[PDB]
Amino acid sequence: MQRASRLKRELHMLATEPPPGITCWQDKDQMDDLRAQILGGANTPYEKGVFKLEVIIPERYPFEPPQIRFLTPIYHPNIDSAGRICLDVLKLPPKGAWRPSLNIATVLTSIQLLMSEPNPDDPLMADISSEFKYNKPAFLKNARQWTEKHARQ
Amino acid sequence: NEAEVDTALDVLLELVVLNPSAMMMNAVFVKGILDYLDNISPQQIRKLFYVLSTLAFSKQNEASSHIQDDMHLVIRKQLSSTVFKYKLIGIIGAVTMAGIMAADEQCTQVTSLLQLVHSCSEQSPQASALYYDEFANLIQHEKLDPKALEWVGHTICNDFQDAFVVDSCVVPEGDFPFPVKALYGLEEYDTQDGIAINLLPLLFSQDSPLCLAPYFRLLRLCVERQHNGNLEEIDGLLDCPIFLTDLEPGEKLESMSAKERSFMCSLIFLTLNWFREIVNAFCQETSPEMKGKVLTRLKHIVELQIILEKYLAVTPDYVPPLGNFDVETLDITLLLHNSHAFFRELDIEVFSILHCGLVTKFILLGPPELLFLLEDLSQKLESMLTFSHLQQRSAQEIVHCVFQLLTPMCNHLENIHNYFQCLAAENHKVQEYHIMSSCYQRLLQIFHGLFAWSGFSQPENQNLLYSALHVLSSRLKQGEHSQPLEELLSQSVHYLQNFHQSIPSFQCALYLIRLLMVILEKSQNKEKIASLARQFLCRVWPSGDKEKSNISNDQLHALLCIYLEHTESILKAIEEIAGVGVPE
Amino acid sequence: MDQKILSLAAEKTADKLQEFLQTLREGDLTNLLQNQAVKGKVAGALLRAIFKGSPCSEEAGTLRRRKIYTCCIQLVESGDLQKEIVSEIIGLLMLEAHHFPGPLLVELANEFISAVREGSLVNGKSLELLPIILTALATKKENLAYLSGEECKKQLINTLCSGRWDQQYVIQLTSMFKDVPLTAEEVEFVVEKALSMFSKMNLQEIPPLVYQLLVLSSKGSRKSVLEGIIAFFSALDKQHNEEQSPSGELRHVEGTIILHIVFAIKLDYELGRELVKHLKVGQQGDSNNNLSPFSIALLLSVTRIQRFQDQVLDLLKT
Repeated sequence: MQRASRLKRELHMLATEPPPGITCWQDKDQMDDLRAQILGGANTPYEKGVFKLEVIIPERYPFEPPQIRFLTPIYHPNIDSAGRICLDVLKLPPKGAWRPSLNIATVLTSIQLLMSEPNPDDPLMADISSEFKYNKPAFLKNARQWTEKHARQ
Repeated sequence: NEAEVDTALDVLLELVVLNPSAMMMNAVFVKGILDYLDNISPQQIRKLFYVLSTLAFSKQNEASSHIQDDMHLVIRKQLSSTVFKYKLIGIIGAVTMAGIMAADEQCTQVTSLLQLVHSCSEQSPQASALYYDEFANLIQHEKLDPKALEWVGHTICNDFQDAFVVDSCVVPEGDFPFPVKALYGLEEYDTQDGIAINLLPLLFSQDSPLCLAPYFRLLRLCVERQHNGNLEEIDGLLDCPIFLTDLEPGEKLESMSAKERSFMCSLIFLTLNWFREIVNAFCQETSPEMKGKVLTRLKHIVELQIILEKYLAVTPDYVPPLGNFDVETLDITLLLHNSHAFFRELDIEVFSILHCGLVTKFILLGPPELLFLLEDLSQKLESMLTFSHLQQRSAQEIVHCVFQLLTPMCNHLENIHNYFQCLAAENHKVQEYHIMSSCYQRLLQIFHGLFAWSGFSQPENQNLLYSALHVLSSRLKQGEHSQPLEELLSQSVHYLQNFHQSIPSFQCALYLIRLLMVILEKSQNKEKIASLARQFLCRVWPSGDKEKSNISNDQLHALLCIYLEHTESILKAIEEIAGVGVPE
Repeated sequence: MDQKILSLAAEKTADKLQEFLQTLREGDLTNLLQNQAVKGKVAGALLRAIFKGSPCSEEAGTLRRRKIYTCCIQLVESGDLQKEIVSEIIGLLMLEAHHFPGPLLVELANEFISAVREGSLVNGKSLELLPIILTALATKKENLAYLSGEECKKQLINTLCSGRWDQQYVIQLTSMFKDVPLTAEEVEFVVEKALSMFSKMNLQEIPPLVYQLLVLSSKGSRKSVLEGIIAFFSALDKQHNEEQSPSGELRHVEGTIILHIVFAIKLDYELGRELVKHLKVGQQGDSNNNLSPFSIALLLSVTRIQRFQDQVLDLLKT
């Protein structure tokens, strides 16, 4: 209800003026979930890759957070193989920081930011995190391989 | 204070049941309780955790599983204690939470916590004992998904049969000033076998064993949930010989109230607990050879009962301190002080055996096997209607199953005992006569406690009275269907009064007259009471030594408070008692 | 490397596990690091194997246990593992912390002391084990001489209190003293340190701090908690009035302080009496300088309890 209130505005908003390097539409297969695409950020190994994502809106959403996943997998410390997002903004209070002043565009901007700046503090992938911590070029190499293997046409 | 607390937590339970939702959002104060748990008793702690657990494990609110973590924290901290005071508390909390989250990550959390608990419990003996105990309690009470149970029970049986089961060698190694023997086996099981159990080498090595009984209970309950009631790989434990010293009554081993008297009294106490556990285990099973083995174990138990109350009359100071872990251990941390409190308390299905008909060896199931069953039911129903497993059962279902297993089944035992004492008075060896006299004393004691039950004051149990007193009227004649209350009273008392030819002792005489009194209060009719109490005052009551110890003082005080009151002319009855008091 | 130790532990203790433990002497660090990297259940299994195969009756296992203790201490904070593994490690360590002598646990206490003083403790979860160690020290009658374990505990806690704390880590510092068996001066120095820490705090941090200060005040240490909070907020409101010569935030604080002080005196029917006795101007009749706006607000939020009501409302009147 307020779900649909947020949704009807965010639909047109993300269709017309989405964030930079981000797009999103009503998932043409689902029509209840949404299909997002984050274009590979510059100064990253994820360049030359259009990372698809599934976005689930819970029914109480301005109050709940969304639930995003990377459909196009990513070799990231904080994003696991499945595409989970261990981010505070997708979590509730004091655990996380979700509130309705944020929205789909804000969290997608946060994800695009994370893709350029991995979080060494909240790792889903502890070994990729240690690699990004100490051996930067190996991490960047494996990430660019992962990008050109899957994310490229 | 106490009652406040009690009631309050009752209420909270009612409230969460009433509406979990609204409570959910005031959960925070509930969590905030946990900083004040100094003043609470463990029974209260049990329900408290029940509360918090059922609160946490509502699937609709797992986002605020913060309380799950907080609980796991406090579990950890109170567990991590040299001091038993906090350790037991943690234990309890843990087990309760486990049972409550029990409705596959669910199973992983379950087994993780469980093995954690087991590890925390293991080294302290009473801790692990309690752990098994309450796990057994949880499992009998809850029908939970058997994954961690089929996981654990295959390890429990192996650890049991390597910790206690030993090859049937008569004397094991070890320095004993006590001749060790594979004793008290039922002897249908061949002695030269594998299955036999180590007791005295374990208790002397102490200066695992104490928890043996509840550990077997858990073994029983896990195999009874897997095989669904079958005890196929345990029949050897019903009948194996036990590694015991000479349990001959040691009157020659007197002037010996040192630590060895403690060893012997505690040893007899522990094997008594062991056999109590065995009879709790093999009661519900219907196999007749296993029933007859249970009969042999019942007589073994009453034999070791008389041996233990002897061994505690030897020295009255040497307490073998092992109470049940629910209510008794906190008050700390002559034969009657241990008979109900110290010893392991037994299961309500144990009375599936006394259905069998009496036999007589003085005149011609055993009479002493039935004496022990009835003596168990007597202490059980005076405890309940005035015990861990039995307290969870409401007293109504207790008196219900008593109406089925006693009243239509022990009517034949009371009639065979009427025929026994009629033949005994006609003749008028002695131990058979007195075991039958005490069997009859316990029968009428059970009847008195049965029909002195205050639940019959309530109106819904009058249908059970119209069934029970009608099946009593059925003993004089059948067909009098749908009788009046007072007529069924008249038939029941006309049935029970005729045993005033058979009653050998006076404790049985006072239980029979006060049984007639409590059935007769339901109703002019005071003439039957006065005349029948006068008949019992005027009968012989042959004077054995313990038979006249059954003529204790407050007993006659109660009999004469009945007779001199209910007799119509109380003052002329007093004149009669005075007239007959002079020629004594 | 692990499955051999699993097979050694599968049957019996201190006959083959010790023998293998005397093969692999170093490299437990990297072993446990790849262990937590791949699967933490294997780390728990290794820990069980280690503590069964390294009893502390023999003194070689005591040093393996001290090394691996320091290893887990550093990695659990620094090495960001999963949560369940971390909880498991902490539980295991708190379990096996009892099987030690005095001085080994005293040096573990000094480890944590120097660490919280200077060591940037990344998460501070390791402190959960500390009060277990203080408990084992208090209870262990294996007497020392530097003296009883309880007295070395007094020494270490006096050291910690007289020492400096972290801004972030005072919550957990006092959360530890929550469950300890303490005496008067123990709890006194705890609350005095946490008290003087107030002057270096954000204000959203004070409410649960005072909550925990009071649930610990419950032991014996009632008066001084309130007296200090009073003097603190008195000077605070004076300073704010002189600024006037974040008002809404300041109000929002004071309210929740008083709410939590209400629950406190709700649970303690004596707390309010000392509160009163601290405050009553009519010792003979001369005005004390103890009272304040916030003081009075606390009293009036209190009077809605059924016992103190009329008492307070008489006091204020006179």
